[PDB]
Amino acid sequence: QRHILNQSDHLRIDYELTRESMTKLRLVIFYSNISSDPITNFALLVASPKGTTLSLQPQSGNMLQSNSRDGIKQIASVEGISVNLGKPIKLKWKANYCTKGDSKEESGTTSLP
Repeated sequence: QRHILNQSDHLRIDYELTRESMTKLRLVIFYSNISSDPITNFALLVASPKGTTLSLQPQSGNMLQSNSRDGIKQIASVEGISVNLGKPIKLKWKANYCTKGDSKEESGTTSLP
């Protein structure tokens, strides 16, 4: 059920991926703080994948307490031909946040399963 978008030294990003229609996937993204210091000012940015409309809802909050599992949730959907076909859809994403006297960034492009 939970797939791992990304796992750094501080933050795990994972998600539930259901299929809601023949053209639409629904992602329920979860953010986990796996470190001993709080994370603040968290935000995910995302690009529309190549053959698809991306719909992003606002996240539950922008703060994760130390060792907080799923302290923020954010719903996205992906809709279009690629999902209808079995075409691999790539999410280009970037996160920014603050922890440990530091302003951090994390980025990638992950092929959704």
